[PDB]
Amino acid sequence: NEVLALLSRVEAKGKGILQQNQIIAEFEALPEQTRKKLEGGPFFDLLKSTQEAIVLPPWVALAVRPRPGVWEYLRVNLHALVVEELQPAEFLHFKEELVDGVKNGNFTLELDFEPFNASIPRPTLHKYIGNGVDFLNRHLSAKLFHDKESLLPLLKFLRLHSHQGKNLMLSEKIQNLNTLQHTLRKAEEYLAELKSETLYEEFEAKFEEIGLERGWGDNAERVLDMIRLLLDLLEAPDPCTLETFLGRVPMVFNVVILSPHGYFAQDNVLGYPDTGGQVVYILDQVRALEIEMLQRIKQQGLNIKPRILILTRLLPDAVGTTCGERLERVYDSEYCDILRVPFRTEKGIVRKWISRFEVWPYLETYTEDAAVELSKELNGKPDLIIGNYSDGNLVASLLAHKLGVTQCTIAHALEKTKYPDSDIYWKKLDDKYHFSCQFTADIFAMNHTDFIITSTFQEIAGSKETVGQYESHTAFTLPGLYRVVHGIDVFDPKFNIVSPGADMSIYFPYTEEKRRLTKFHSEIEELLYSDVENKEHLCVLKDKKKPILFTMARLDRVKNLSGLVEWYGKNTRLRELANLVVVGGDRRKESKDNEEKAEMKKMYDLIEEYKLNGQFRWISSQMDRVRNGELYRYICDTKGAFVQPALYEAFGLTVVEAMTCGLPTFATCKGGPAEIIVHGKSGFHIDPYHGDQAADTLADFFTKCKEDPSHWDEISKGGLQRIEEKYTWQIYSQRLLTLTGVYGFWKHVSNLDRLEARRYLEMFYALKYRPLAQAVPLAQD
Amino acid sequence: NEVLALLSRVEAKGKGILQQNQIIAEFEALPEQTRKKLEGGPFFDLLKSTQEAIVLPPWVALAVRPRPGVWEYLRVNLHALVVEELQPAEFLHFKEELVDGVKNGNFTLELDFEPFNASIPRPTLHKYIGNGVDFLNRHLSAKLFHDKESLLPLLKFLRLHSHQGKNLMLSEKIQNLNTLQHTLRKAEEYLAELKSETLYEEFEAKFEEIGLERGWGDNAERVLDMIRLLLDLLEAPDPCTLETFLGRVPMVFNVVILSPHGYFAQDNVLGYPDTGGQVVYILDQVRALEIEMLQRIKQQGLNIKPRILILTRLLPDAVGTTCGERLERVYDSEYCDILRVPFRTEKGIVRKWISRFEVWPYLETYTEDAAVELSKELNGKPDLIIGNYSDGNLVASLLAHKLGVTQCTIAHALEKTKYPDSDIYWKKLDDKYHFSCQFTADIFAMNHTDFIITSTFQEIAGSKETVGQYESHTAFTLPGLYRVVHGIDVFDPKFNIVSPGADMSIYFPYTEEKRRLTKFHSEIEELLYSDVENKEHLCVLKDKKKPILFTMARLDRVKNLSGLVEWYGKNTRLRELANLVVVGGDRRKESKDNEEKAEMKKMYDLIEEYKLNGQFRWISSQMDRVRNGELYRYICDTKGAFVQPALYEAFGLTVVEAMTCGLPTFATCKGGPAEIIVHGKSGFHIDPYHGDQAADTLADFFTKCKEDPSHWDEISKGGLQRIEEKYTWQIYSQRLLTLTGVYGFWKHVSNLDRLEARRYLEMFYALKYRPLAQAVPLAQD
Ligand SMILES: O=c1ccn([C@@H]2O[C@H](COP(=O)(O)OP(=O)(O)O)[C@@H](O)[C@H]2O)c(=O)[nH]1
Ligand SMILES: O=c1ccn([C@@H]2O[C@H](COP(=O)(O)OP(=O)(O)O)[C@@H](O)[C@H]2O)c(=O)[nH]1
Ligand SMILES: OC[C@H]1O[C@](O)(CO)[C@@H](O)[C@@H]1O
Ligand SMILES: OC[C@H]1O[C@](O)(CO)[C@@H](O)[C@@H]1O
Ligand SMILES: [K+]
Ligand SMILES: [K+]
Repeated sequence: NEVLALLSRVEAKGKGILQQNQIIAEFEALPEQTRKKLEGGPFFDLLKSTQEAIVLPPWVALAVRPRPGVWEYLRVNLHALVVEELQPAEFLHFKEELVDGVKNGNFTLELDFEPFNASIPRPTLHKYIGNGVDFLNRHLSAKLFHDKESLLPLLKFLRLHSHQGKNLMLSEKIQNLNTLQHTLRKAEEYLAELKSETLYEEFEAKFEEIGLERGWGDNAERVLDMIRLLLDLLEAPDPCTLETFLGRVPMVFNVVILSPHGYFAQDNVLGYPDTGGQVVYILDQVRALEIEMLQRIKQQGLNIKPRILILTRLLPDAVGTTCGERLERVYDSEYCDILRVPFRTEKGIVRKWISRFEVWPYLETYTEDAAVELSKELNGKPDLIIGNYSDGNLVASLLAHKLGVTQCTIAHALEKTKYPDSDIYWKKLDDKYHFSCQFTADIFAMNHTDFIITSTFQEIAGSKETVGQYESHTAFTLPGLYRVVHGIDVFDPKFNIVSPGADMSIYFPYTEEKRRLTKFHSEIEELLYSDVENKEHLCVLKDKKKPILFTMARLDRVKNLSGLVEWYGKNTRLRELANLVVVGGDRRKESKDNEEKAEMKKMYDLIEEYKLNGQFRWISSQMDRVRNGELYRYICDTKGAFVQPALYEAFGLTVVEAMTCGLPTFATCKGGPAEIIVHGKSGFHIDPYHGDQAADTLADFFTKCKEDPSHWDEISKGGLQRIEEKYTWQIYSQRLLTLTGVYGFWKHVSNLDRLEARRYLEMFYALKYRPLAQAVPLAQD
Repeated sequence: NEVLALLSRVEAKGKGILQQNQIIAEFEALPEQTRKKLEGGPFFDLLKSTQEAIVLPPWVALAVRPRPGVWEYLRVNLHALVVEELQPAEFLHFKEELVDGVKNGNFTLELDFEPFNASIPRPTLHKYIGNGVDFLNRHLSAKLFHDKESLLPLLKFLRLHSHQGKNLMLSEKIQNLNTLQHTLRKAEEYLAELKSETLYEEFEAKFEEIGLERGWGDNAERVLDMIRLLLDLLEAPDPCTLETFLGRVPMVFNVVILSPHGYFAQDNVLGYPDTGGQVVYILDQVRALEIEMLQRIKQQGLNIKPRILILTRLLPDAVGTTCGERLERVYDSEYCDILRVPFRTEKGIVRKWISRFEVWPYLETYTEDAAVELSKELNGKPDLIIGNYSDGNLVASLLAHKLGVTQCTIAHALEKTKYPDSDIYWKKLDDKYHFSCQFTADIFAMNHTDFIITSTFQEIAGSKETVGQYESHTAFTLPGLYRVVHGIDVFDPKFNIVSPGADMSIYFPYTEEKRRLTKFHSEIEELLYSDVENKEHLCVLKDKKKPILFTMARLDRVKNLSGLVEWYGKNTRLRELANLVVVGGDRRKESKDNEEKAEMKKMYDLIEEYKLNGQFRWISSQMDRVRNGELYRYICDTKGAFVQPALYEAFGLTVVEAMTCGLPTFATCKGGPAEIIVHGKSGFHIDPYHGDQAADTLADFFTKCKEDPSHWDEISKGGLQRIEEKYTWQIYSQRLLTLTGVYGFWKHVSNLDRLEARRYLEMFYALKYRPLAQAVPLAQD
């Protein structure tokens, strides 16, 4: 095909010196090409997998991705027959040259985390992505099988295990596998005799004699299965046994959760800058976590009272909010509190809200302050530390290091994918977004943590056609700063997919009448349909009978609300069928946020340009989740739909909330919602990059729904069952806890290999992050 | 006996907050202590081995050193019986409180190389320090024994191995151990029948066909020993065989040696600032090396022409010298050239000489520039790269990385031992000396290199009583910068002692009349005994018939010549017995160097203070080694002595020079000269810290020599033998080449494990050295 293949690069040439993405790629090349396309041979086809290609003079470089998590880079001659296979670094060189004009100084930093991971083998099966604990178990199960030097670690573990000055599992009486083996067998013979429901307290005395401390279970039956479980790990370890035992051992009692940025609170917040899905997730998480812990604790026959602290910034000048108080009990829980610590410098505490992009210079000092405070509140040290987002993961990493605690991170979003080419173009973005800091923190926490939780597969490995969020951090470069050769690997056994949900008593199907909160209908109707225009709501709905196209979200550039508004403004077919109600931004107060401010000015203009008055209602931030639920269900009444038009959406809780209430959802294909929604079944995908087709798809739906109302009900059911299956909080907590067990034990076995990695990070943090963070200007009060 | 320990303890407090070296440690407390000492026993015996004590009001910190390379740190209450065991970091914590007032920032950097060096096991025996290649051999020999995965590296090594386009050893025809085991078997059988003296050209045809390329030997006898060796490695590897095979394989053809600082030349230099032994060491070295390479290349049946390039700086404005010319042929060699590259910045070439303490900002660009130039001179890339000193090892590490070459380093001195407490006190020393740059380069190069060469065992592990030059780098801290927890380990298998010598054509026994160069006797006599005072010589020797107490060196603080002069001045008994002749500094010109200037003023005042005219002759730098040779022998004629009063001397070539000419020698006891000399047998040690005692020691020797002139001869003959035994250039080259063979191969077996350390080291150059090096103010023409 030397004729045909020439013809492609040919088209590529004129395109000039620039970034070739996939769409921006052959979508130009192939579809602008004649019947000569005829490419169903290898060249077009296998290289339909080109993720991006670097356009320069006689060479063009391109990154290819046959399968998720598998990359190969190539350099093909602009005019020539030659293709030479590039190394990751060589490829990244191109990107550097394209911006600065030259590559990075030869001796300028190159991060390679590859050699530091080598402890466990790396699974190559797509199946094991986001499944690592499964993999880790098979590795431990196999390494444990008849190996002395291997088993000791497990015995040392149970012997050292204690909480608040009480011994658990094995006592000091057991010095070796022989006594342990002998004692367990000795215990088993005894217990197999007793009535199943016999309380531990009965056989406690004897158990203390032979070296068994509390926590095996609350009764004979339970203690029995457990002793039988461990005896088995000593004898013939299998992965399922190993997990079950480790997950059962009472461990997690105290938990520390990190969420520094935003206005973190239970009221009067949601919709403010940086306040949103993260805050929601965390409050649901702790409540779900606390129920599971009280249980595991009670089943294991212990009386410890758990504690969960959520750490965040104390903001003294936020008014209307509880953000200025140090300690706050979380709704519907006994043991979960929000702990607030202030940011400070040499000159004293900093009062004013700071954007999440600007917090960096404060975090290290924050970390120390937090350690002191959370130490005051906890009886015992943290049994698990979970970081959230970047600041959260950064701080949680420093703390876990400092307190030697099992650490888990949860990204909630990765900015590198929200802001396209923000890595290569970072320099000009930097005075505003400080991405050099963020990406640094992101890499550091990502490799520092023990395990990683994600809400979907796509967060990790993306899909067959497109690349996942974490995966996009495998190899990248920030020209002038440093180059990341292997930053992360999609196959890492630390990745674990644990899907969240929507609080089921906030969000239920709109069709359950007795449950509908009808006291909210008066206000909901003023909200939507009233003729008043003010800071709460702008414009007016001229027609109250139409279905409502609805969206609710934080207002910023990536949420792309102004985009939706344009698509709708322009589409008369859609405008005639539905009213557009957009909730975003708080216009009650002058916005302090750059993007929100910008985004708001667009909304105003679009109102004027498309003469949107009468079909459009623009609603400020809706902060009560409880009424929020009813809002969703109310839209169902009108037979409307939810739309999520983000340019990228990391997960999309609102998409999960809508589906739970029975509201048919059209959500962006870029990011998490691609995995949540099964197209034509659980909802529909739209592409924010083709807005007019999104608008038309919506129109198609309402049109079909008009002629056949069963169509609406179909998707509503599809959505409801799709949540029932994938997204709920019941499985979450347990999975999370089991993980703490397996990854905690793993710490001790894998201990000494992570020493090298522990220094690389320590040094990366110190020599790279700190100086960058310090560079970021301080806020002035 | 807590009444006693508390005695010495409170004895120590009176000193206050500060450092105490063993000098002071047992000096002040203990025998300067009241006879209540009566110690012996425990707590004296072992803790007389205390190396340093950090004194903070409630506590004292103790670095304890039972055996070379073995360290224990202890905190003990200034008042109390309490003695706790500090881990190294904890002890480093102390020193930091002593200076900054607080310990280093919690998240401030700890350099730890230990976890990276875990690749090979650690020898614990005193006998392997500086013997590392011996240990590596037995390790490789075992790992190699019936290991397919182990043997393959060797086959690959031999297969890929080539030079200048020509294939060596194995050809591509041998892909596996069986084929090779088979080919070698045919080969031995064939050659076995042949006449030993048969040339390789005869069987060259036969060999090529079975896959055997050149380099096994010049004739059949040599080739047969060689093929047998390999057969034996594949069958039953032993260390001695391994060493012999690897040492013998032709490898080193192009050698590159880095020495950027100083005025490096063959004439009109020695004695200038920064120009000294390192220049002598190298010139002597390369000449020996070339001779050996020529030999080896021939024995293996090769026609390759070697090249040895000494990279150093090109100095356009040094007049009276050749420093301004790019390429210079080394005296009395066919293949060794000095290659000069200029320092430069954006503004163009930097003309002026820069002190070795200031070259840091220019080193990276130098590396880039050098790579190009040497690549223009060398035919084929460098086979071995040898760094010298700090700038030299720094640059040589960058090149080695860049071009993929076996690297060796030679320190020639380590500033941290020469400038005591410069690590802990660095910040105040930095504007002047920039030790925050140099200590960084040292740590880096020292861990980056493949193998390290030293001139003595003291350079590495010191003695029973005192710490070594490298060993002092194991644990230290630069408060406010970083903290090296494990920075080096004297048992590290990379250490190899290979002792240098004096050019035997330049320096020989003064008793060989035939050889004495008499045509210099006129100059020498004007130089010593002349009536004239000028830039060339100061004061006057009133009596030409006395013995001369001679010394020669660069003029700087540590060389401590102003002290020798003072000791001499105070001592009337010594002044009567001998004339003091000191060579140092060049007064022909205004002086650019700080210490040299400082040191000259001291010299002047001293001459006036002690009325040194008539006893003392202060001569300027003597830059022609050949006449220097005679001058030594002339001092022998007067029946005098050589004295080396350094506060610290890393090695001391002039000591070896003096001894070799048969001039009895008194050398400092702090440094290499401690090992070079056997007190009373090959010369005498003097303590630069007690000079009044040193002057008296000299007085004694000169007195004894009057009553019994044969005393002199005894030491002279003594020193001579000591040299013919321990220090000469014959074995040096042979050993260097063998180490290059083994470590070269060793790097392929160990390549994978070193990968982490590779990255950690890269990150350190990039985020620590680079920034520091840029902070150094540029030379401005
Ligand atoms: O004015 C608002 C804006 C957002 N939310 C809630 O904030 C979350 C938005 O999270 P999502 O994951 O959808 O987007 P994110 O904020 O995480 O980027 C959802 O629970 C919304 O219901 C809200 O209650 N009121
Ligand atoms: O005025 C001088 C001073 C020194 N040297 C030579 O320089 C070297 C000094 O080497 P050494 O190791 O003793 O001291 P270094 O300068 O290396 O620290 C010796 O060869 C000396 O003979 C010299 O030729 N003329
Ligand atoms: O990136 C999305 C943003 O919204 C949040 O979910 C906060 O509610 C955070 O993850 C981040 O500030
Ligand atoms: O500290 C020793 C100094 O003298 C030299 O030997 C002469 O080049 C170098 O090693 C260094 O400048
Ligand atoms: K226990
Ligand atoms: K070869």
